[PDB]
This record gives sequence, structure tokens and C-alpha cells, in this order.
Amino acid sequence: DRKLWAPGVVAPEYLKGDLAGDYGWDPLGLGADPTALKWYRQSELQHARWAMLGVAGVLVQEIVKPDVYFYEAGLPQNLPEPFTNINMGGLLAWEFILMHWVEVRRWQDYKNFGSVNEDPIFKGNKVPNPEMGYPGGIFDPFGFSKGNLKELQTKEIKNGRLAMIAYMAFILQAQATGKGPLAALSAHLSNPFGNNILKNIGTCTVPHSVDVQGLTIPLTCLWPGSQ
Amino acid sequence: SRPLWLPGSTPPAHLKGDLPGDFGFDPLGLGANAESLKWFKESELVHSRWAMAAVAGILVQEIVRPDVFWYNAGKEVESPLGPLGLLAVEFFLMHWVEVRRWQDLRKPGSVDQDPIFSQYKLPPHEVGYPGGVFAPFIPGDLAELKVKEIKNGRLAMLAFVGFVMAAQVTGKGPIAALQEHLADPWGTTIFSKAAVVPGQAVAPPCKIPASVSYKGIEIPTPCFLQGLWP
Amino acid sequence: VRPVWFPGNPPPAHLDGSLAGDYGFDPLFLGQEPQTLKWYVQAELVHGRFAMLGAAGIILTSIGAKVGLGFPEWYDAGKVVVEKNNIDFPTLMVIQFYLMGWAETKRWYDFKNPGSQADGSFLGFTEEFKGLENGYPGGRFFDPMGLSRGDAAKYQEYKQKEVKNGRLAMIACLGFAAQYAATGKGPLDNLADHLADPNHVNFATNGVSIPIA
Ligand code: CHL
Ligand code: CHL
Ligand code: CHL
Ligand code: CLA
Ligand code: CLA
Ligand SMILES: CC(/C=C/C=C(C)/C=C/[C@@]12O[C@]1(C)C[C@@H](O)CC2(C)C)=C\C=C\C=C(C)\C=C\C=C(C)\C=C\[C@@]12O[C@]1(C)C[C@@H](O)CC2(C)C
Ligand SMILES: CC(/C=C/C=C(C)/C=C/[C@@]12O[C@]1(C)C[C@@H](O)CC2(C)C)=C\C=C\C=C(C)\C=C\C=C(C)\C=C\[C@@]12O[C@]1(C)C[C@@H](O)CC2(C)C
Repeated sequence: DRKLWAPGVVAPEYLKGDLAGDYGWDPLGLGADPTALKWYRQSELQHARWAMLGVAGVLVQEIVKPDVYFYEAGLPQNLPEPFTNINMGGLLAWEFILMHWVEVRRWQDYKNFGSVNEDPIFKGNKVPNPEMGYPGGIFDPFGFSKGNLKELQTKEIKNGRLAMIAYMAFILQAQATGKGPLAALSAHLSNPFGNNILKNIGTCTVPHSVDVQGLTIPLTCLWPGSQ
Repeated sequence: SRPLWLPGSTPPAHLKGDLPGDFGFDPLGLGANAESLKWFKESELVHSRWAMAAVAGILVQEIVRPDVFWYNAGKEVESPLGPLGLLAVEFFLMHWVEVRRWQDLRKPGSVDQDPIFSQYKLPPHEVGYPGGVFAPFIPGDLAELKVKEIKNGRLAMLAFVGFVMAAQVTGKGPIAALQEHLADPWGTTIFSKAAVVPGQAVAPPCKIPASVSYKGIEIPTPCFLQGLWP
Repeated sequence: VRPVWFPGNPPPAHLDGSLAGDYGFDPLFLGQEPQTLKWYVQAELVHGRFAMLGAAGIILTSIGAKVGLGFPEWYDAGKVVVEKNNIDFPTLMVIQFYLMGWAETKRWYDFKNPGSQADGSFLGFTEEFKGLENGYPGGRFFDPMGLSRGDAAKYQEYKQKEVKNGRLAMIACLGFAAQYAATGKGPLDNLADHLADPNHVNFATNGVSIPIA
């Protein structure tokens, strides 16, 4: 009885509202294999949660530091004063080691549900992990999981899906116009007709490559825009 | 039921925890064959025991004798016994020791008797764990000691390989390299001196000389797989 | 049931999926006769195994050339090795055919009369040359680690892996030859050019592969 993505369209058999934010949308039928549907559901949570942090970071960073131009914020010379011109090789080493640990733990949970709940060092500590992708426990200090969990999952995925669309709008707008999200919004308001996608779509403002501390990094736009 | 290398995984069938240090790690299934595992069991102990002695030696050499580089100790050392005099004693002595150990691996209990002296003999034992004269003193339970031996041994095997690649890349000793890391931890990692991306590849330069002149002959000294370095 | 090279086309009758890497690809019915199929199964493995050694050797030496260690290109190594080391080519060629002839004749008469080479005639060896299957010698000489004597399920998995990497290597060795003829540069020299400008540097623009271009 739930509303579907389009009017008068039959939902797939395997989509029966069990998961949150289920509109019965699967034109490519990628969820037919039950095991594949679980894996894709996790990746939807990862993209949804990472994307929401991405959108929040870009917007908040723009307000505090308007001139950083987040697209270029990755360059070492643009880093804050404490970290300015830090050796990117050492900086990457922290991320690889720390993310490899965290992500393998999450991966092992998917392979064998409930195996990696307990802390490895300090015996006794554990997380409830009521459902895969929702560890809870220490990950939910405020205890919002208690109550109408189903509704909260719906709110999370719906906002997360919107963030995914919104963030890729930031990327394409930066590539085409060369301005951040808020800056582009101001430009449209000033001259709604002269300054819009109909004009900017044909230009890609990203240089072909950059030199990061002597290492050349290729760059591209998402379409063959006029460099 | 027992701690595993990857918690939550299922150990392979051929691994059941009987041997010391058996944490169920065998992704390629090299130990599936019973006879192959018996041989591989011996080599792991021998490799680990050599590595532990070697790693301890290199550290002690640097502390006691900082000037000499353990990598160059081969040519730096001078003794009256000469190059080929040392090698001759080493070959014959090692040939005897290794063959006897090898014979026990094939047919256990046949080389326990002392050849020269009749009265002395090695008590019954397991392959790879000789007893009697070799083990005058035992701090505690053997089962616990065997696990301690392999875990330290496995770490030592990695440690020695760390010395070689650090020595070849940084051209320094183990402790000297560590002091460099502590000085500038961010700018000294392997990530901070090498990187490969589509279109460019930067690798550290091999700091060991290509060739070594030692008593009228030239000894090649190649960096290990220098062409595949990151 | 099992996947095939051309989805929707029933596999041939003589290909029942028992062999490793079987996708029912035999459009010309070259292996319809059961006895001829045994010969080609082993011919494919020998071709695949040599190609893997060839491809790995060509790739590794090419990396040595690009990095500047001084290795010659695979298409010049033969001339360089002979001249630099002062080797008589006809003697080296003859030695190869004695060693290959002895080793490969033994493989020939094991195919004709399986188990015949394990009779102790050759230096008293009686079990290292018995053979496990067609094209899979086994034994403690050709399989010292006993990966074919351990788990049965995983050994069948490796047979699938061996043939597919062998077929991939065979295609690659054809690529090395075709690329050299069209371009006249080394394998990784071509790879570097493509990564520079993939759009404007490839076979469609080399001026050879597509003459009408
Ligand atoms: C969510 C992650 C993330 C995202 C979306 C971006 C996005 C961006 N960064 Mg940023 N970065 C990110 C993480 C990081 N960046 C940096 C460091 C930098 C620098 C130094 C620079 C950027 C730049 C860029 C731009 C790259 C444009 C492009 O075509 O790149 C994609 C180009 C590629 C060649 C990679 C495409 C494939 C894929 C993304 C990488 C996958 C690699 C595999 C893991 C390798 C595996 C190897 C095998 C053998 C095991 C863009 C704004 C550039 C910029 O500002 O330009 C104006 C720039 O110079 N970033 C670090 C290190 C702390 C990150 C760590 O996570
Ligand atoms: C575990 C054994 C062992 C190891 C790992 C090393 C390692 C090293 N030695 Mg040392 N040595 C070893 C034993 C010995 N070395 C020497 C004498 C020297 C000298 C004089 C020199 C080195 C040098 C070196 C370095 C460069 C090696 C190289 O590129 O060789 C390239 C490869 C070769 C030269 C030949 C490789 C031989 C092969 C691996 C084994 C051959 C087995 C025999 C045929 C079997 C018969 C012998 C008996 C004993 C079993 C490296 C740190 C050099 C150095 O200081 O560089 C900076 C150097 O000049 N070593 C002696 C005294 C005879 C040894 C006795 O055991
Ligand atoms: C009547 C003569 C006669 C003929 C024509 C053959 C022919 C053959 N026999 Mg032979 N045999 C013969 C008599 C006998 N054979 C055997 C026992 C065997 C056995 C057990 C085997 C053969 C095999 C073979 C084949 C080897 C193919 C090859 O490429 O070899 C290449 C030849 C060589 C590698 C050796 C010759 C090399 C060179 C001409 C001499 C070099 C000498 C120098 C000292 C080299 C030193 C180099 C060092 C220092 C680096 C070949 C069809 C083999 C085969 O294929 O079986 C299926 C095999 O396994 N024969 C006995 C003993 C009962 C014989 C008695 O008369
Ligand atoms: C069938 C669609 C189609 C195709 C195949 C092309 C092809 C091309 N366009 Mg054109 N273009 C189109 C439609 C299309 N265009 C439309 C509808 C517009 C008005 C928005 C433009 C505006 C435009 C500009 C301003 C420029 C090009 C240029 C180009 C070249 C590629 C480089 C570039 O920057 O493209 C960018 C073009 C796009 C990303 C348009 C994608 C259109 C998709 C495929 C169709 C669906 C669009 C959809 C209805 C939404 C429209 C906008 C929306 C706000 C309503 C290439 C010859 C460049 C050129 O002339 O180089 C010499 C150039 O500068 N196009
Ligand atoms: C794998 C073992 C190994 C090897 C091959 C070497 C090799 C070397 N060491 Mg090192 N060393 C080692 C372990 C090793 N060491 C250990 C474990 C220690 C700590 C105790 C040391 C402490 C040490 C010092 C302090 C010095 C060296 C030095 C040397 C060099 C000259 C040796 C010499 O002149 O001996 C001459 C030989 C003798 C005077 C008689 C030695 C008799 C020994 C003690 C008999 C041991 C027998 C016993 C059964 C062995 C069990 C272990 C074994 C199976 C691994 C040479 C490169 C010297 C150097 O740096 O030169 C540049 C140096 O000064 N080593
Ligand atoms: C993860 C993500 C973004 C992450 C961004 C991050 C971390 C950004 C970080 C930083 O920016 C900061 C904060 C500050 C900057 O200074 C630095 C960087 C580092 C740049 C986006 C995902 C974005 C993901 C997107 C847009 C995915 C869209 C998927 C769609 C539409 C799929 C549709 C369908 O597949 C279904 C569902 C079913 C099928 O039947 C039919 C079809 C149609 C195939
Ligand atoms: C591509 C190939 C074969 C392809 C066969 C195909 C598609 C057959 C297709 C079909 O038949 C089927 C299946 C079924 C039929 O119903 C239909 C058709 C369509 C008829 C073989 C390559 C086979 C390739 C081989 C064996 C390559 C070996 C290479 C070696 C040994 C190289 C050695 C060296 O390179 C080093 C290492 C260093 C250098 O310096 C020196 C040298 C000597 C050059």
C-alpha cells in the first residue's frame, strides 16, 4: 500500500517494504539476487553517510572560509597554518593505516554477522549491532536508536539520498563554473537568465594536471567540456 | 574456539590448532598435504630461529660497533683466517650439523646416538625439538614456550626483511633508520619518498653500490628487485 | 546451465564441462573426436604455460628498461645476450633441443602410454613421472608443494585459474608481437603513451591497424 516511485507501476517481487526508504525502484533489476541486495544496501549506506558529511563539510567550510574553494582545498599549500605544506606522503600514511583497520572490521561484519562486535584489546566491551550497517552501542551514545527505529532509518536514507545528488551537483557546478555551491547560488540570483547552465555547460575549468610536491596528478571533468 | 589471524573467519580444514602458533592462516592451502606440512613445519622453525639470532646480532653490532654497517660487515671484517679459510671451516661444520638434522626429519630417532661417545644419547623427542643436551634448562611449560618461540620468531623473520629493505633504501642500520623516523616521522615514511600514479612513477635510489671490490675481485651487490620498487 | 562463450547458444555435445575452462567454444568442431580432444587439451596447456612464462618475462624486463636498469627490449635481448656474453648461437640452439628433446619426448610417450615413464628406467625414478591426469603431471618433482595432493575442491579451482591465466597470457603474447609490428616500441613504451593521451594515442590512430583512417 506504500507509495511507489511512479504512479501505477508494479513494484518488484523482492521489494516488499522490508527496508527503509523502499519505493520499489529497481529498473535494472540489480536486487534480484538476495545476496547482492544486501551488499548493495550497505554501499547505499556508505555513500549516503559519506555524502552527507561531504555536503555538510563543503557548505560549512564555505561559510567559515569563503576563499578556500574546496575543489582546490586538497592542495597542500592551501591547508591550514598548522598543517600547511605537510608532506602528503606521510599524511596519506595515517589515512591508509587507520582506514584499512576500520573498513576491514566493517567488512568482516558483513561476511560473518556479529563476529566483530567485541573489542579486541579490552575484553568485555561490545556493541549491540541490531542490524547490519547499524552498529549502535558506542556508535549511538545519545541512544536515539531506542524508540521508532524504523522511522529514523527512513529519515536517514532519504536525507542521505538527497545528499548524494546534492554533492555531485557541487562537483559538476565547480567543474563548469569554477565556483563553490554558495558562490554559484549568489551568481544565479544576481543574473538569473544570463548566468545559468545553458551558458556554463560548455566549459570545463579544471586544469589538465597539477603538481603536488613534485608528483604530477592527472585531473578530468565528468564531460568533454571545452577546456 | 581459538584466536585466529582474522577474527570471525573459519580456519581451513587442514588446520585444527594442534601445532604451536596455529592461528588458522593458510589462504593458499600450502599445508593441505600432510607430508608437505611436516616439511614446512621444520623450515618455519629453522627460518625463525636463524632470523632471531640474526636480528639480535645486527642490533648488538650497531650498539657495540656503531661505525661498521652490518650490510658491509662482509668486506669490512678482517681476520687472519682469510676468506677461503673461514669458508672451508663453515662448509664442513655446517654440512655435518645440517645433514644430521635432516636425517632426523626423514627417519626420526636414528641420529640421536652420539657417534664418538657411546654412553651419551638424545632422549626421545619430536622432530624439530631436540632435547637433552640441547635443552639443559627450561623456564616453564614447553607448550607455552613453543608458542612464545614461534611468535617471537615470526616477528624476527619480518624484522630481518625490514632491515634489508631499509638498509637498501635508506643506506643505514636498523637503529640509525629508526632515529631518522623519530626525527621527521611524516617525511620519512615509504609513502613520503616513493609514489606511483598513472603517468608517473617515483622510486627511491638504491644506496648500495652496484659492485664491491674485495681482495682483487668484484662482487655484484644488487638491490633486491630494484625494478619493482614503488 | 553453465556459462558459454555465446550466451543463448547451446554448448557442443562433445564439450560437457568436465574440462577446465570449458565454455563450449568450438565453432569449427576441431575437437569432436574424443581422442583428438585429449591431444588438444594438453596442447592448450603447454601453449598456455609457455605464454605465461613468456609474458611474465617480457613484462619484467620491460619494467627494467623503463626504470633505466639497462635491460634491452624483448625483441633485442637475443642479440644482446649472445654478443655481450660471447655465446655461439648454434651451440646454444643445439643444447636447447637436447634438453627439450629429452624432456618433451618423455611427455610424448606418457601421452601415448600413460604411466610408462614411471617404470624406473630413467635413473631409477619410479613415481615422479607417473602422471596424475592428461596435462597435469603431478608428483613430487613437478608439484613439490603437493597442492594437487591436498584439498580436492581447491585443486579443481586452481585448474580453472591455470587455464584462464594461460589463455590471457597467450593473447598478451600476440599483443606484444602485433604492437611491436605496428609501433616499433616496447610493451610498456606503448602503455606509457596510451596513459599520456588515451584519446589520441591508440591503435585507431597509429596509421597501420586502420589503413582507411
Ligand atoms: C572522498 C574523497 C576525495 C574526493 C572526492 C576528492 C576530490 C578531489 N581531490 Mg582530493 N579528494 C578526496 C580525497 C583526498 N584528496 C586528497 C588529496 C588531494 C590532492 C593533493 C589534490 C586533490 C584533488 C582533488 C580533485 C581530484 C580531481 C580528479 O579528477 O581526481 C581523480 C584523479 C585520479 C587520477 C584518480 C581517479 C581514481 C580514484 C579516485 C583513485 C583510486 C586509487 C586507488 C585506491 C589505487 C589502487 C592501486 C592498486 C594498484 C592497489 C577533487 C576536487 C586535486 C585538486 O585539488 O585539483 C584541483 C589535487 O591536487 N586531492 C587526499 C589526501 C589527504 C585525499 C584523501 O582521502
Ligand atoms: C646468510 C648468509 C649471508 C647473507 C644473507 C649475506 C649478505 C650479504 N653479504 Mg655476506 N652474507 C652471508 C654470508 C656471508 N657473507 C660473507 C662474505 C661477504 C662478503 C665478502 C661481502 C658480503 C656482502 C654481503 C651483502 C651483499 C650480498 C650480495 O649482493 O650478494 C650477491 C650474491 C653473491 C655474491 C653470491 C650469492 C651466493 C648464493 C646466495 C649462495 C651460494 C651457495 C653456495 C654455492 C653453497 C656452498 C657454500 C656453503 C657455505 C653452504 C649482503 C648484506 C658484500 C657487502 O658487504 O656488500 C655491501 C660483500 O662484499 N658477504 C661470508 C664469508 C665467506 C659469509 C659466510 O657465510
Ligand atoms: C639403439 C639406439 C637408441 C636410440 C636411437 C635411442 C633413442 C632414444 N632414446 Mg634411448 N635410444 C637407444 C638406445 C637406448 N636407449 C636406452 C634407454 C633410454 C631411456 C631410459 C630413455 C631413452 C630415450 C631416448 C630418446 C631421447 C630423445 C632425445 O631428445 O634425446 C636427447 C639426448 C640426450 C639429452 C643425451 C645425449 C646428449 C649428447 C648427444 C651427448 C653429450 C655427452 C657429454 C658427456 C655431455 C656433457 C655435458 C655436461 C658436462 C654439461 C630417443 C628416442 C628417452 C626418451 O625419450 O624416452 C621416452 C628415455 O627416457 N633411451 C637404452 C638402455 C636400455 C638403450 C640401449 O641401447
Ligand atoms: C543531444 C544532446 C547534445 C549533444 C550530443 C551535444 C553535443 C555537443 N555539445 Mg551541445 N548542447 C545541447 C545538446 C547536445 N550537445 C543542449 C540541449 C544544450 C543547451 C543546454 C547544449 C549546449 C552546449 C554548449 C554551450 C556547448 C555544447 C558543446 C557540445 C560539444 C561537447 C562539449 C561540451 O562541452 O558539451 C556540453 C554539452 C552538454 C553537457 C549538453 C548535454 C545534453 C544531454 C546529452 C541531453 C539532455 C539534456 C537535458 C534536456 C537537460 C538540458 C539542460 C537543463 C537545464 C534543462 C558537442 C558537439 C560545446 C561546443 O560547442 O563545443 C565546440 C559547447 O561549448 N553544447
Ligand atoms: C646468525 C648469526 C650471526 C652471524 C652470521 C654474525 C656475523 C658477524 N658478527 Mg655477529 N652477533 C650475533 C650473530 C651473528 N653474527 C649475535 C647473536 C650476537 C649477540 C651475542 C652478535 C654480536 C656481535 C658482535 C658484538 C660483533 C659481531 C660481529 C660479527 C662479524 C664478525 C664475526 C667474527 O669476527 O667472529 C669471530 C668469532 C669468534 C671470536 C668466535 C665466536 C664463537 C661463537 C660465540 C660460538 C657460538 C656457537 C653457538 C652454538 C651459536 C648458536 C647460534 C647460531 C646457531 C645462530 C660478522 C659479520 C663483529 C662485527 O661487527 O664485525 C664488524 C662484532 O664486533 N656480532
Ligand atoms: C560518497 C559521495 C561523496 C563524498 C564526498 C566527500 C567525502 C567529500 C569530501 C570533501 O569535500 C570535502 C568535505 C571538503 C573538500 O575540501 C575535500 C573533499 C575530500 C572533496 C557521493 C556519492 C554519490 C553517489 C551518487 C550520486 C549515486 C547515485 C546513484 C544512482 C542514481 C543509482 C541509481 C540506480 O541504481 C539504482 C539505485 C537502481 C537501479 O535499478 C537503477 C539505477 C538508475 C542504475
Ligand atoms: C594466440 C594463440 C592462439 C590462439 C588460438 C585461437 C584463438 C584459436 C581459436 C579456435 O581454435 C579454437 C579454440 C576452437 C576452434 O573451433 C575455432 C578457432 C577460432 C580456430 C597462441 C599464442 C601462443 C603464444 C606463445 C606460446 C608464446 C610464447 C612466448 C615465449 C616463450 C617468449 C619468449 C621470449 O619473450 C621472452 C620471455 C624474452 C624475449 O627476449 C625472447 C623471447 C624468446 C621472445
